[PDB]
Amino acid sequence: NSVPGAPNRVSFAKLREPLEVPGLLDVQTDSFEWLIGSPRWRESAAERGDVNPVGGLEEVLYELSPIEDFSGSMSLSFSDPRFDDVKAPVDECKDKDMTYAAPLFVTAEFINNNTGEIKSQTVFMGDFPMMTEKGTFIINGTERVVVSQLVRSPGVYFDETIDKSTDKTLHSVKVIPSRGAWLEFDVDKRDTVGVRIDRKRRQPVTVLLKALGWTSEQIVERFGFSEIMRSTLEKDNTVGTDEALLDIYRKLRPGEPPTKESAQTLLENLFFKEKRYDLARVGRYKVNKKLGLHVGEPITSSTLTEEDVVATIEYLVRLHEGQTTMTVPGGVEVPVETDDIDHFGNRRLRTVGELIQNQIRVGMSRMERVVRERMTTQDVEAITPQTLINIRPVVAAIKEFFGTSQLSQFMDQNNPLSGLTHKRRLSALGPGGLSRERAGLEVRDVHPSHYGRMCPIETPEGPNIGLIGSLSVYARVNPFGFIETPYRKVVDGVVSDEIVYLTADEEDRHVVAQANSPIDADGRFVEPRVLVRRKAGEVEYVPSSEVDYMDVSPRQMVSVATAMIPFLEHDDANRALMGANMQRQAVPLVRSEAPLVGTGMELRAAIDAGDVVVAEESGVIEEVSADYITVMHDNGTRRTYRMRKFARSNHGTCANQCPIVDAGDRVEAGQVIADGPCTDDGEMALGKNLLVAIMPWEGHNYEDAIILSNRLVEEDVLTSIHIEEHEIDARDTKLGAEEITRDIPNISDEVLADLDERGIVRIGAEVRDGDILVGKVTPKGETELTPEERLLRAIFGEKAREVRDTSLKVPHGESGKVIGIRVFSREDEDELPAGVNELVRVYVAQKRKISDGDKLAGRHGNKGVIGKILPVEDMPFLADGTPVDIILNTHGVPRRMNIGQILETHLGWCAHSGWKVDAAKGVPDWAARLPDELLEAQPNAIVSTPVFDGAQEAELQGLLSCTLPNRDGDVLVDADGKAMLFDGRSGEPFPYPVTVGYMYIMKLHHLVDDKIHARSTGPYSMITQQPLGGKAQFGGQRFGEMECWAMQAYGAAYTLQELLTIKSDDTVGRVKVYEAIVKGENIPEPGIPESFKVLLKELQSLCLNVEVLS
Amino acid sequence: GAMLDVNFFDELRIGLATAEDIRQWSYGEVKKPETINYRTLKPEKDGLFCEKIFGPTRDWECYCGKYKRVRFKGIICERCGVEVTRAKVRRERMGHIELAAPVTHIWYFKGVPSRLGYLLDLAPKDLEKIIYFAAYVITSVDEEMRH
Amino acid sequence: EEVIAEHPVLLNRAPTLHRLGIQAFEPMLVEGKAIQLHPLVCEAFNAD
Amino acid sequence: WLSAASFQETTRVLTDAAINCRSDKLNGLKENVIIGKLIPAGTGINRYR
Amino acid sequence: GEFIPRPVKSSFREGLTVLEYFINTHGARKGLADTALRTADSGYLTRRL
Amino acid sequence: ALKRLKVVAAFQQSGNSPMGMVLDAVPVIPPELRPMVQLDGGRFATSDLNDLYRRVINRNNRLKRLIDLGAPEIIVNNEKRMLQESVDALFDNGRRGRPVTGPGNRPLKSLSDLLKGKQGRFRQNLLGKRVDYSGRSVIVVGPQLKL
DNA sequence: AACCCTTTTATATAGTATTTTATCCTC
DNA sequence: GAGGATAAAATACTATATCCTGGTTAAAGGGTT
RNA sequence: CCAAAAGAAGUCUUUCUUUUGGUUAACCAGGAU
Ligand SMILES: [Mg+2]
Ligand SMILES: [Zn+2]
Repeated sequence: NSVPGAPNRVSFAKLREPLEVPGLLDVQTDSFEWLIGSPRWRESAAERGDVNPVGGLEEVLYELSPIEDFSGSMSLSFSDPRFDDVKAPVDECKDKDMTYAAPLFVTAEFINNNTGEIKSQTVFMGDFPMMTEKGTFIINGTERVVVSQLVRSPGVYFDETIDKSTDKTLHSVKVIPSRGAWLEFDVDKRDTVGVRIDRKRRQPVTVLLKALGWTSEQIVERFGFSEIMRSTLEKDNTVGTDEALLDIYRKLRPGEPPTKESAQTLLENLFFKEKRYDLARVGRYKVNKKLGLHVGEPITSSTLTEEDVVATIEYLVRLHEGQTTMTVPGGVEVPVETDDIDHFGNRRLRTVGELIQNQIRVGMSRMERVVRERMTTQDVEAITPQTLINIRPVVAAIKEFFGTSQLSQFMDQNNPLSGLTHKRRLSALGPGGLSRERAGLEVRDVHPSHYGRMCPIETPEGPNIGLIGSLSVYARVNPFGFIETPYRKVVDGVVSDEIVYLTADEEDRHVVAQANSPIDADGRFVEPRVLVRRKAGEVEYVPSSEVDYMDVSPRQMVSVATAMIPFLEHDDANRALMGANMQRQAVPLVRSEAPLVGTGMELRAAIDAGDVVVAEESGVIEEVSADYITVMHDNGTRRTYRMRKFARSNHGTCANQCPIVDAGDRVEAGQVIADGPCTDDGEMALGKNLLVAIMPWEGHNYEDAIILSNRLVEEDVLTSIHIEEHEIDARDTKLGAEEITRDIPNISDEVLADLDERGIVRIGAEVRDGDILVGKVTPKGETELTPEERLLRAIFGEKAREVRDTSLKVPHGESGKVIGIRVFSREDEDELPAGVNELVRVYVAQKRKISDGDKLAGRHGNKGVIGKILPVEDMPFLADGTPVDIILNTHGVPRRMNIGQILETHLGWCAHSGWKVDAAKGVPDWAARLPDELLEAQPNAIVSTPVFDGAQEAELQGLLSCTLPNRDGDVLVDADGKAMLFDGRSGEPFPYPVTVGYMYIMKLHHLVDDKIHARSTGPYSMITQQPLGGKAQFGGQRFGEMECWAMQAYGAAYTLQELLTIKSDDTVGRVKVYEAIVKGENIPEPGIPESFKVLLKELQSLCLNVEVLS
Repeated sequence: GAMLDVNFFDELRIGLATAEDIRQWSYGEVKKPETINYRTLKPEKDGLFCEKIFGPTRDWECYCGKYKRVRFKGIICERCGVEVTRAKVRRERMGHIELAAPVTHIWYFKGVPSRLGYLLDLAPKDLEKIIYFAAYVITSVDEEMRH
Repeated sequence: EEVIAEHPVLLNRAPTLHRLGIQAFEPMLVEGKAIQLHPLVCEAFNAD
Repeated sequence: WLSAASFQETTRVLTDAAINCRSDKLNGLKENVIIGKLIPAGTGINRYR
Repeated sequence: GEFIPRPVKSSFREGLTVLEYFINTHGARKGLADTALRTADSGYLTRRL
Repeated sequence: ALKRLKVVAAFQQSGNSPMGMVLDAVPVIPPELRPMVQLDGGRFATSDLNDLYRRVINRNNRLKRLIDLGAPEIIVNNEKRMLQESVDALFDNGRRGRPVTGPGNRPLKSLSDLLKGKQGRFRQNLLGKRVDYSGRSVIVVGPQLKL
């Protein structure tokens, strides 16, 4: 609606949306440009948090400096991080295997505290990787993505449990810091508030309380209101700061010398010092908020203070007593309650910037350690900042982050939606998070605080279910990492347009209504009773006077992938989850087609995915070609956009781009100027519209199978292009001189026909499995000083000619044209990894059609492999002779509760034939609220039904009742939506009408060509002589432990013996059985498997005398 | 009983292995932390891949190459010491390392219940102190001379 | 086609929960790359 | 001890068997499968074999 | 596990509202996670038996 | 006493002696079961047991040299302790103390780890195997077939 | 200026089994 | 008041279905040749 | 057990003789039923 050039897609939406969807990649870009401190982020923070704008690098450096020795006679400080221009643009970085990064310079200043001689320098701090405009990093040529992590916020967490013996409540607290020790108070069977400092052992709270310097009289003066505390104090045991300190010291130190002052050195070092204990800003904020401590003042320091600990103890005791509100001196009163660790006010988000910040922090920590170790050894009055700065740890940390982390993953580039969804992912598992095989069912559930902040539908189906989710459409992240949502605030029953962003707690306090509520054109609800959400997520009917807020719209709780399923409210959650997860597996097809019935989210997702070319500035087109577009801006300047033609993606698909503008058209800023892999004029198009019938047919569409027409193969409707990449390199080696050449030993000429004058195959030459792509030979080694031979090489001049052809061969089960050859070389001063002289890369392309066993799917979780592909003549055809394209089985629809597809089918037909509502004498009742411009549509019209505000059943029925004829005065589909089909195979009409329509089906990336495999004999493993595994080598199918029980149950002993002896690892039985088969003899008897002898040797290697008797 | 096994099989007895049995299995001693020479791609001598200890790396060939034919069999080269035979013997011949000081077996010490402790009636803590050189132990005391 | 006549072949689908997860069938050549399974054994294999 | 070692707790089973010097008679279905013999069930028993 | 007293009052033919769909997702995900854990446990139990 | 009598009677009834718990020689598995293979570019792929054997042999040779050369008892005890730890890491890595890690800060596989777990010898290689004359593929519906 | 050696706190529970240790009972 | 006996807690070890594919496999310092 | 080279015979392309050469693992991640 706002894009300059967009297709006109009419919508059934009734409501109006006050807020336009934000930038879908804002999370990544706005969390990175904070790390570097760009001017754009500074401006954004100015209109919000101008009090203290400081980037991540500034924070790390100013937490690091000053670096001083023990004597305090010299200091080193850092300041003013600075970035230069990127070394090379994105395309060159991706082409030449160059990481995309920019130089980093900082100002290192050294000051001598006994001479006043200052030495300032600009020190180079390494090459810092930079984020592209699409939210991806480019590391070693590959495009990687850093995932956001859901972690538990640091702070104080109270909780309650029940004891088996006492049968009474037991309360506990825990102060979990960021990079610090833990102190856990609690209350057990006999009333004894007990600390567990640093998870060592229980003690009375009085010991710690006194160690801080509190008199027993003071202890009973303040905490003298709980029987628990009075009992603990009156029976504590010891008294005196030194005595309690010594007790704590014994508890902490493992029988170390009981030095009194060491007690302080530990007590203050572990908690109150600002080097080993940190709460960060989020931790301090949460602690202050929970305990109602100093609020007016802002953050000034983050380290535990005695006031916080004593307030925590008071909070715990009062919670155990039964009170419901507390006030601490010098602070506001706060309610007394337990805390839930699954609440979204307690689960914060570490984004791409805050994750890089931690690695830079550890790198700077190692640099500081090296600096303060080198400070003393290097002579004084000879020290300059350049000398002490060891940069290797920092670059090592930055380099090991983006190669060996579970939060930095290869971008999923199956299609634009795959990448777009990958960038907006929140993973609960990773370094610092839970594990996939250790998490219970209480963390995989959907908390009622996720509404609008994380989609409840989209999530993995396997064992990751609940641990990985996707950020909702309108959600953002505030500075502390807590996700927010926009709400439209209602004042005195008047629904204003003041959008306010709230987090989980604020939403908890207030009452929130629904977006799809009867607004009466003046911001006033029609009826007083409207569904609302109360504090704990309870749903109730409240009179329309207590409501505080409303949702900005429906479609606020769903993510990008789930917002593209039409008629979502008619599908069950189980099927909607599958339908959403299967839209990111669809393969890009050669020719794309946008759906007839969508949801209006396709355009925005396509534009924000970044797979299209958008006119940067308005102008007029000068030249258009399949390779480039030239745009003449209004003021002289001309800009040329290049196209990605047949480029491979991370998952082996095609990445075509084609212009959609003419040589005379005038473009406008923000307009789409070139399509992408899965786009049709700027809108996402993952599949095709097919004419579908819903009948069972001869049992070929039995048990989730599908039947297709042969037309879809003849017309290349579902054809796709796949590209494979092969690499080989030349390396020095100690022997030296690895060469790429045609001269290969033991190779004839018929197998060297395609190779060109210097090895590599020719472009356009079709290859088969086993062929050679790059000829390469390496030294045979085995340098042997044979008298006659060696004396000839030395003086006579005989050459070595020791070669071993380690050529590049196309692996098993591959073929296709060679479309691209990219050859590097050390001669042309190309940048290669050390010790590599040459690098050759060959691309092989295949064009795959749809075939039996290929996996298809719709948008409603209706998957299924292709059972059969019938010829065009023997398919059910309409009265006018039109065959149907696909047949789906009836029995799967009503049982799985995804009736939405049927609705889509119906609407598809009305979108295909076109309709015209006859408002001759008043518009019909059912079309009373149907937006004008929908009272008539032309054939092949494109409509849209937003996810939770769309076409009603009455409107669908009405539209079905009035629809245009095809060519003559024939209406093929009646008012019920069903048409009379003819049996194309026997000729007789089917006795009853069938449901026909148009459905949008996609082609999943689970093709049979990659699944089929067979083996008779082949490679065998080395340690144990069992066959290999996998299709690439050859390998055999595993005959596991569970398949052996079935054979034993059958009683088949000989089959099991032959399977486990002469088919897997009887080294002589294999050859003997092969010879017996080829010679027609009887199969011989098995021997002993080799793995048993390997086991005996392994047991003997453990000093166990395993012997076999007789 | 059967050594390499021809598949007539009565029992599979297991037991502890004494140093004498360990030296009986071994065909030689490994006394050098060398694996392969990366200039001729041939195993080092007295290393973890020594051809004299574990056998030839190629069918019917010795280290010095004085013998390369099938006619030579079961004869140990007097120069290199490698026995001329098939290469599969490299899957069957074991070595041994002669420790300069005794060492305990972890299975019988760390594993719960500590079976060295039950045999000697020592708690795991003190036993761990003794074997890792953190405390002394009185291995004998003479009562006749005592009083 | 002369060789495979009356030569059984064992078909198996994992997980093999029970005995009838492995069954012997007489093979017959077909066009395509997918194995064709009789509809009445799907309950035994538990194979949709 | 072979079947027990292959079921669970390989280390504990192996160490206690070594201490006890246990001898295995190879009479179970699992042991015969491990050592590559004909299981004593169904078609592998003497009556039919 | 306790019932929501609301309750959901629309059939999937008419189409649920936003809140009803949200409160349905609870049971949906509970069932899926239960299924996964159940298949794992059944495999282990059969192995022991 | 009941717990102790188990091991005591175990060592009493049989002719074996408990002395097998304390080692004097360490056996070395044949090379073919811990192979190192050539990856193109002059690279080698070790078996992860060569590292542990080299760690044992280095300490053993160092201790032997320090004993023959003569040295104070403290250094000899330290070397013997490190040899004990090296042998323990060889037989069962990580059971006591910090696991010995190779490149990438990943623990090494000891001899015990070859037999324990779902990926151990017993369960993975002896009870189940990969076999010849096998294929796999996607299944479709065959309504025209006989049962 | 290039080899050889060396070395580098948490989202889990559930079940059982053995060693402290801490306190209570008995003489 | 001292010693033995029994609860308690405190740690130590074991286990958690099947199958497939794709990306990596060290650097830094000291001593020596 | 395969590949390359040379020699002989015949067939118009197979056989015989001699020489040379001639397979991995472990982790992490992502999917499927
Ligand atoms: Mg299935
Ligand atoms: Zn020799």
